[PDB]
Amino acid sequence: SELQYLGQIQHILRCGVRKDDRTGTGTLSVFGMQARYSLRDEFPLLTTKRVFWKGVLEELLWFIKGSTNAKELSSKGVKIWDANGSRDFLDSLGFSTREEGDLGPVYGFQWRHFGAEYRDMESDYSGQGVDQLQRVIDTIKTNPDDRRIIMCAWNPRDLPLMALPPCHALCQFYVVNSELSCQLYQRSGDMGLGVPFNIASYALLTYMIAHITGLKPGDFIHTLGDAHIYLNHIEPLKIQLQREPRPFPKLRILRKVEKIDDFKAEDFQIEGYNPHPTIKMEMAV
Amino acid sequence: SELQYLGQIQHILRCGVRKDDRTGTGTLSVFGMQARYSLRDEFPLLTTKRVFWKGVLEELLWFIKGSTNAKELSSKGVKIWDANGSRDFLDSLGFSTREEGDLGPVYGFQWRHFGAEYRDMESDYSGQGVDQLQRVIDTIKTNPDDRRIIMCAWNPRDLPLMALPPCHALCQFYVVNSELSCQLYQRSGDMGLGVPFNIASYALLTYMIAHITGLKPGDFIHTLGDAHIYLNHIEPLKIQLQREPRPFPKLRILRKVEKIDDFKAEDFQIEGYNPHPTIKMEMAV
Ligand SMILES: Nc1nc(O)c2c(Cc3ccc(C(=O)N[C@@H](CCC(=O)O)C(=O)O)cc3)c[nH]c2n1
Ligand SMILES: Nc1nc(O)c2c(Cc3ccc(C(=O)N[C@@H](CCC(=O)O)C(=O)O)cc3)c[nH]c2n1
Ligand SMILES: O=c1ccn([C@H]2C[C@H](O)[C@@H](COP(=O)(O)O)O2)c(=O)[nH]1
Ligand SMILES: O=c1ccn([C@H]2C[C@H](O)[C@@H](COP(=O)(O)O)O2)c(=O)[nH]1
Repeated sequence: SELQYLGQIQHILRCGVRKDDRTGTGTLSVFGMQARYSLRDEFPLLTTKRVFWKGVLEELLWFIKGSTNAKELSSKGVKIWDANGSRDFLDSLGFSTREEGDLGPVYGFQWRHFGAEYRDMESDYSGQGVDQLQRVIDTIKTNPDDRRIIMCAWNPRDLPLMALPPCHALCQFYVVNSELSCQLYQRSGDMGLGVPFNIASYALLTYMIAHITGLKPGDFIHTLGDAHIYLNHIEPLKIQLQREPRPFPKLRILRKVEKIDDFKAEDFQIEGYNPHPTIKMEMAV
Repeated sequence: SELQYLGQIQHILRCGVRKDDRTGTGTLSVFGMQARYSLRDEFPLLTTKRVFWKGVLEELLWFIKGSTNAKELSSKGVKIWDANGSRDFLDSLGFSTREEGDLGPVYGFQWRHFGAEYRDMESDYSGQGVDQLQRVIDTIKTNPDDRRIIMCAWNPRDLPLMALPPCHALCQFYVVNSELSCQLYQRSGDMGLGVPFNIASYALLTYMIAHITGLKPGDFIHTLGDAHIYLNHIEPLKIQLQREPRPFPKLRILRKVEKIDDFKAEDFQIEGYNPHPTIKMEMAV
């Protein structure tokens, strides 16, 4: 339920410790958290504040396509990766010869081409690397009892080439009683911005795979490493914490899709989403 | 084979007529020309001057992508369409409300969405209009004897909205004895600047389609309408006419590609290209 996220917010504000970070703003940090969100007949889209649903959907399709180019996501009206792909950010990391928008071997590259040699965002990687996403789907179809259905985005070899190392670094799938469940290990959680995106993102991915594999969505287990609240998010989150949460919406898939690459943005519809007003929170770059 | 291009240059300088034009610089003009460039075991990339092959390749991928945004091609390091997409140029055509880089319904829009109503360069046109490029490839696969395999970019209805109406306006494909040939009708030919680009551009496109349909490249027939030499190109072309042509290079495709949209710039490799020094020639805007 949504009260778990609000309970995590309240715990960090009350029991978190001051901690510096890569950005300039400090954080209130707590290490080690877990929450369980039901995917059964509902979709975990937060109601205590309006969540950018098109950003969640377009970013996930952008992941599935294997793209590491922020221009392709920004052309869909979703600018969440424009900052980490800007010219100044890439220059601050030493990527002086890299084209703007090239985030490096990140989520999209590691999901579909783990092990391939990364050249640039415009290179052809077809046939190179491990296709973790498809092997996950095939293992679910052929062996639901397998305890190794894992898609890992943390590539220690490719870390120096990434503009931002993967925050949701590893996820595992689990099948029992015709239910598909998903657990995600998030090494770093921006509780105000990224965490609501990531919870809705991997719930959507579980809905996609369950739709293809003929399973029913079960639980989404959100495991956090450094769950932190930025200082410039303390007052906005204190406002969100005073809002009464409303029932979760529902996710309807409008057509029968066979391959995860065939999913289009027009195939999904969120029903019954009545959130509180949107709360603007700045990104720490 | 290259001697045909040089013969046309020499023919325009010797028998061309003085003619004004839309730009400021005059021209030496000749109406009605034809040349045949063999694509068998060679690629017609001119040797009497170094041709910007990266510009030729990136522009075609930009055409296939259906883009009409000069900014998207310019971000690849190819500024050949930046002039006709500038703010001052669009204002001189009355396009005071157009965004910069929006060339209007041009090659990329007409190849993939012929008949759709053009909004702007960033609008989604997927599913709208006639996909001439794909219908060409499908017709070749299913009926090579068809005499209607044509991709036409000249749309009289969309002409007032174009920053520059298509110069290579119509192309036709032809299959016999498992050989794919292509003819281009170019209504207007900048013999010094655009024509060497256009010849290599449509030769590369024929290599792409033959690779997709499993055919061998045959001939490229270059038909010119208003073949003109700009005044500020007379001395540069007189220098090029003194250089001995060298054997054509070869074009190798590095992987088996199934759909023409999957082609990336890394999949192509020019081998044996030993051109004469580069000859700078200004563009007439
Ligand atoms: N410190 C930090 N925190 C993050 O959450 C991220 C992300 C992922 C992400 C997730 C959401 C947003 C975001 O700006 N969301 C907006 C939606 C509207 C918008 O895109 O402007 C919001 O809810 O206020 C931006 C980035 C990528 N990089 C991040 N760096
Ligand atoms: N008068 C006129 N002539 C043209 O050739 C065009 C074009 C297509 C085109 C083709 C090639 C170039 C061009 O600058 N080519 C250069 C490459 C190096 C460069 O970027 O200057 C060359 O081969 O010398 C520029 C524009 C678009 N608009 C044009 N208008
Ligand atoms: O999907 C994402 C992307 C980014 N972040 C946040 C977590 C951090 O606040 C910041 C990245 O900082 P590093 O931990 O890499 O220093 O981005 C997320 O929570 N989820
Ligand atoms: O692929 C191309 C694009 C442009 N041009 C040149 C021909 C003309 O010199 C100019 C277009 O001007 P108008 O013909 O519309 O005046 O561009 C070419 O030769 N090939």
